[PDB]
Amino acid sequence: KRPKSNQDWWPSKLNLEILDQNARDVGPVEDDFDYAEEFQKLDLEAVKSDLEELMTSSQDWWPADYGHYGPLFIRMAWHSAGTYRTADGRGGAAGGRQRFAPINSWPDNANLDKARRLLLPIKQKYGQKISWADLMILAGNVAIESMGFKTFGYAGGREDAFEEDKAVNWGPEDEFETQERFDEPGEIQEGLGASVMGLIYVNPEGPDGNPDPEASAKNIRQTFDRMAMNDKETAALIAGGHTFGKVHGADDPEENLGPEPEAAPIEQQGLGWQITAGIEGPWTQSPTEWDMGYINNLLDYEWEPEKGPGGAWQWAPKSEELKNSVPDAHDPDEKQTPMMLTTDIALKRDPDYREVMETFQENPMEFGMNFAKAWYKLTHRDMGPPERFLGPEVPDEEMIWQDPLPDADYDLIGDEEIAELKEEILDSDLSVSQLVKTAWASASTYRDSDKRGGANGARLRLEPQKNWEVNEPEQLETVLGTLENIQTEFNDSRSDGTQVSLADLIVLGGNAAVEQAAANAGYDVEIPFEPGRVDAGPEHTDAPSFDALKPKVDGVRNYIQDDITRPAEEVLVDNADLLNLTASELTALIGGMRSIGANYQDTDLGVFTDEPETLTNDFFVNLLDMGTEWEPAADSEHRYKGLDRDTGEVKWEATRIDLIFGSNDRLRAISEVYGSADAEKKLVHDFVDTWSKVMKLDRFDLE
Amino acid sequence: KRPKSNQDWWPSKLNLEILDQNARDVGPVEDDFDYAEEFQKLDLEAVKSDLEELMTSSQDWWPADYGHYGPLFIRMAWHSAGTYRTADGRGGAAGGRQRFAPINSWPDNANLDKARRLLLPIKQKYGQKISWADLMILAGNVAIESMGFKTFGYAGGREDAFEEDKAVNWGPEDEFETQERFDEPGEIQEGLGASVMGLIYVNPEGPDGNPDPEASAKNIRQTFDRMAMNDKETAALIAGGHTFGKVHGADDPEENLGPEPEAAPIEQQGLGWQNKNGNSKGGEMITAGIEGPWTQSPTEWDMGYINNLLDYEWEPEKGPGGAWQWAPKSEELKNSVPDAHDPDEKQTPMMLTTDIALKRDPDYREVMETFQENPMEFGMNFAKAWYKLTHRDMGPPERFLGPEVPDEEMIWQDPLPDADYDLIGDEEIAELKEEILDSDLSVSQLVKTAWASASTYRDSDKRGGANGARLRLEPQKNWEVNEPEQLETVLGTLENIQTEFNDSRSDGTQVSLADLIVLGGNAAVEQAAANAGYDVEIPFEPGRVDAGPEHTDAPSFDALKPKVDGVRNYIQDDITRPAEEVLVDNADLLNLTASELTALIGGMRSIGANYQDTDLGVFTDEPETLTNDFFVNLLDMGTEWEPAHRYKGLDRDTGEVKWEATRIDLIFGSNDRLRAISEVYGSADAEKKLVHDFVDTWSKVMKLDRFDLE
Ligand code: HEM
Ligand code: HEM
Ligand SMILES: O=C(NO)c1ccccc1O
Ligand SMILES: O=C(NO)c1ccccc1O
Repeated sequence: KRPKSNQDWWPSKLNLEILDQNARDVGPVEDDFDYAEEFQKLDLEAVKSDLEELMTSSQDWWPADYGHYGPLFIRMAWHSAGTYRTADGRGGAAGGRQRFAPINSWPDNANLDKARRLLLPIKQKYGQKISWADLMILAGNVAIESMGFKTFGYAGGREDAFEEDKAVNWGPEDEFETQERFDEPGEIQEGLGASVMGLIYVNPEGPDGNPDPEASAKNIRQTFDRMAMNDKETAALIAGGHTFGKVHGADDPEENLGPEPEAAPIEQQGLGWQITAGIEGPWTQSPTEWDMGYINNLLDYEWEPEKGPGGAWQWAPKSEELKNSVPDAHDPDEKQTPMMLTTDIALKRDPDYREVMETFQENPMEFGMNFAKAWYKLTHRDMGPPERFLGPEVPDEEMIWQDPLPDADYDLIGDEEIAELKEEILDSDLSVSQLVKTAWASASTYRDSDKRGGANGARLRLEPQKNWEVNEPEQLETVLGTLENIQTEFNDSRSDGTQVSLADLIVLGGNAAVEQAAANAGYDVEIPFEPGRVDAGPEHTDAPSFDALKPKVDGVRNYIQDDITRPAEEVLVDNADLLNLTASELTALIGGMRSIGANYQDTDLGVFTDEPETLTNDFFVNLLDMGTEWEPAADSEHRYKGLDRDTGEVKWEATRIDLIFGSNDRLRAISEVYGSADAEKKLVHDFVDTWSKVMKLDRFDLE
Repeated sequence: KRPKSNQDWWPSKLNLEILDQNARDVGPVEDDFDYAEEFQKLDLEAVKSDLEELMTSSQDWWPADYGHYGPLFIRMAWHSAGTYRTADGRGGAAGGRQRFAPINSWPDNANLDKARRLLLPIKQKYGQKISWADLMILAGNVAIESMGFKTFGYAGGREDAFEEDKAVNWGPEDEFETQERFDEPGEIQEGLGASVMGLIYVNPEGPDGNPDPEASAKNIRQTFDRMAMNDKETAALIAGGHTFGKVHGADDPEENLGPEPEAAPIEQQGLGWQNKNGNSKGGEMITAGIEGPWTQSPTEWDMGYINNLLDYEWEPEKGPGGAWQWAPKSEELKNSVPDAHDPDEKQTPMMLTTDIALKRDPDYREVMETFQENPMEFGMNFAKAWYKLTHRDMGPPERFLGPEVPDEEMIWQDPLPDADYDLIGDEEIAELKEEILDSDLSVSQLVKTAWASASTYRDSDKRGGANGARLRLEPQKNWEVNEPEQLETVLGTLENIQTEFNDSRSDGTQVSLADLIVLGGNAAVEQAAANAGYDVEIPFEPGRVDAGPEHTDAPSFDALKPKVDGVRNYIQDDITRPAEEVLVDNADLLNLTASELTALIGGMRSIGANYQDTDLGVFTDEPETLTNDFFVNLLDMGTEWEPAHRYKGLDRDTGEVKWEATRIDLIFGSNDRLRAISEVYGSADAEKKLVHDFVDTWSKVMKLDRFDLE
């Protein structure tokens, strides 16, 4: 018997369960587990040696193609990191969530359950010293290296998750291997980096199953772009990956494939699918060796469409010299002919991709360099700054996509200087509101999904953040200019090697403002402050890549972009999850911010108080007062007005962001707590703890 | 774009989320929040004073019928506690989950959103000193008391939840007011206290909407019984409750009813059912579909309902909407009742099929007759039933808080006698512990006995547990799963040890069989761990007493009889739900997280505490030793499993003979989340971790019913 909660009845229901995942770390590992220090005890070279042995250790329950598991593990690794989307930074190898449903049962992940199982003995051998996440990427690397290609490098540090990431919308499809997110090649549903559900990037047979290489290329380009890869990286990755292995399909899988892992019998112990997708054949003459075979086969010969016995589309070589030029995967006394997918032909038919592939063939070294770099990025893009990259194989070179941070070449401020700076900030002409908005704009770009954003680095002062509409550029410049004057003033007055960064000052200023707002309400609060943040420069900032962090809805500032799809409150919850907030923390934060008044354009939306810049629970008290009736504003699709029953007296204006806390059942229970006559101090303390939490999200230093 | 989980793709998936709920306590309230401690500060009478005032303080947005909210609050309280099922003890007002979906949106709870909103000002005034759950029940009490009827009392102590309970599978039907749980009135599905999902007990118009009083009575008796109420109680509650208020519905019972709370526009702020006849518009109020009061004085306590029911004849009728109701056949009642809003208008009393059932049914009739001839007996059984109804899931007397708690401890409360002696000290606990290990009892015996004792506890209605040692009493001493003959042997030895100890004290120190049972289990686990090379000191908290048959309602404890027990690998060969689904359900009653459950099962298998000493899931060569052998062997890819709820584990090579297990053991290597946990405990560096986790889980289960010291 399976219960039908309020998530299966009404679609327009907020999914607060995603925030509940932040209130607890499920799993048997101690809640204070420090994976980093455990990984440091790991003999990485010994793990690689075991993986090397495993590569050619064909098991009977699942014999290795060509006597080598390398290709299978590369696909495995690529699938693990392939779900990444720049829109929210979700997906990616980070937590090894591929091991859980629904991802572990997608059609495109067929038989990856076998690959992972082959690694079980190694995982058990090293235990907590190496995560599944790290181990899967490491297997990919060893496969590539064992087959003749030295990788760019490798870093451990990916902590294992013990449940699926519920906060991930994979698409509007109720079915797998089918799509309903695009009509024209190059216009898929915004955000998602895949053109088809259950699929990773695009349809292997071509757009909508049609063998149109040119149209496929447009989808490939758009989707890889949403996975943070450009033309050169994309071409290098596809060509590089398909230099190895083959496609599996001895007939039609739609009629020769078994129950996916999640639907398989208990006796199958987590394994399922016991022909993956009709298409059959290798790309090159030597599927287990790094060479120029893929590029040569594609460019040097003409290819044409062909429907296999399963009805699936693949491409065959017009030539006859390539006929039976490839040994069979399991039958020695047999041969096979190289094949190509519509997505491979796309790389030759598209003018831009063709130019890249021609240069690659012309300069084999350039192909290697691009594949190496792209493979390293693909598998480490969601690990955050260099500080999180661990182990002896971490490259000495830091890549710009890691959003690097410089070293603090000076002594850090102490308790005395911290109080001094705090005092001078509040004594300046900066208001509590300016300080809070600036600190929020600096810290709120952080996302726990791929660990990008955050106040460290003070990139708020650089492009593109300094000019984002939501940050109100003109007003932002005033606050940053003033804090920069304070920084100069402090640094020049130091008698020793002590200095303060602008990154720290912005956060210190926010803390001071919150402390001041609480003092105005009669509460004495001291927010813990941790110095050490540094200021990153433009040369170490990939401006365009930060566009992904630009918010469409910002609850704290009551900001809603003019053209959004889903309800404002849905985006708000999605955004709250990126900041690792629970439902109560999200509520305390919004409610308290409204009493302060930190709205974009300084509007009074949701500011249900007559004493601005005073941290109280007035937001809740007034929101819950039945003496007020709410109604949509005439000729306004964002604003709502609170009128006080039916007397008409217009008191208060608000958006859906504010009203959801009095409408959603669970949020209303939290609001009723904060809106009680004995909860003001409780709200103040919860608001401060949440503010402090957000300010320290990118401080992986202390862990 | 709603991110579907996995239930939409694989409906028969394990609902582990119910266990994740035990891993954390969502909500703003502090981690170490002690509601009991807060309620104790509350000025109860002051709250009752404000509620009494509220009863007649009509609010513009939802005026009180007859100028009194009393009836509405009684229904509200009735609905808060009416979802209780004895099968799992879930439901009931305990956590006030009525405020959350999907319950707050059941057609049955129409406009109860308005009732709760009316109490919001009072909730804000007293804050955490009184929970929504306690406040809703109190409002019901005050309503009854303010209308002329005195209650048996009231007790606080219901802590508020901040999310719905993902555990209660309210109904198999994927739609409201529809049922696939019964074809013939009286044979409703097993595990439900309602005849139709979305409903509390039965259909007001009769089974499947047919005005059949006889069949209706059969469903009423069955559903109420599943909610722990007998004929007398059932009739008292229905008659007592319908003595007040009226039904709402002068138009179509399915037309004016606006969107449910969960679907209402954001500006409505949680209030739904935009009915064209309930909020504000002087006149006819509507909720259900039938219209008209039961008595002529809807806001006064009297014999009106019973008198009006038995003294006159009633006939079925398709009112305004097709909804069945019963009207009098005499003109003596025509226009005899004042309108709910317009006193210048007259209204005629009506009856529901469920009301007539109390007349048409022979057993119920004898009750109603006795009631009419003995008002005192009617009001008395109503008071008792109302008290039990609203306090059924509160647990033992120790949890009943406040100045209005009846001095009388009810048998249904699973009473516990006080300790009339001094508690044993750290030195005696050591001597007794050693003496236990020096007897002829094995580790398996001591572990199985301690488990059978503490495993009856369920967090739902706070019933069961090791305290009281009811394992030695009926009916537990004879439950098949406890292996009576074998249990008796163990109880005999421990009792002798109890007799010798007590009769050797040079003061007033004594030990209970209950404490020795738990102490014996701790010693056995400690020994098993020692047999594995680990030194552990399981915390022990003396104080458990021995309850007698006088403190035990035997028939009621049968509800705690397990159909499946993972720890002992016991599976009743006649269950409908998969074994693993029941295992997770039971694990949730023990407040376990997925990891705690996994550690507990794995550890128990290494010790070998199976029912009938079978080798099911016992993947180890060193029985009575606490290791991670269960996981190491479970993850062995060299084994191929196949059906025998038994399965056979075969070695990949050749044919041969190997392991055997049940779905309970195999699910830990099949389900994705459980397998991930199993992989941790089955790793080379996790044996000690598993031992420590097992011990911590064992200790937790052993003290689940310890409220006596909170
Ligand atoms: C436009 C994007 C892509 C498409 C449509 C595509 C698709 C496909 C298909 C249909 C298969 C066969 C699955 C099977 O064995 O039955 C396969 C496999 C394979 N793929 Fe891709 N792929 C993409 C990109 C990539 C990239 C970026 C890499 C890694 C850098 C990679 C690496 C591999 C490897 C090594 C294999 C062969 C595995 C084996 O023999 O077992 N793929 N691909
Ligand atoms: C066989 C079980 C029962 C059935 C089918 C049923 C029936 C119904 C229906 C259809 C309504 C009208 C809802 C509306 O339009 O306002 C109502 C209300 C009412 N019920 Fe019951 N009921 C049962 C029992 C009980 C019990 C056990 C109690 C409490 C001791 C109770 C208490 C009340 C009160 C006080 C009202 C009137 C609410 C008012 O004026 O606002 N009920 N019931
Ligand atoms: O996209 C794939 N791999 O990258 C894929 C693999 C197997 C079957 C269908 C697919 O779409
Ligand atoms: O009990 C009820 N109201 O109090 C009730 C109301 C509607 C349908 C079924 C029911 O049991």
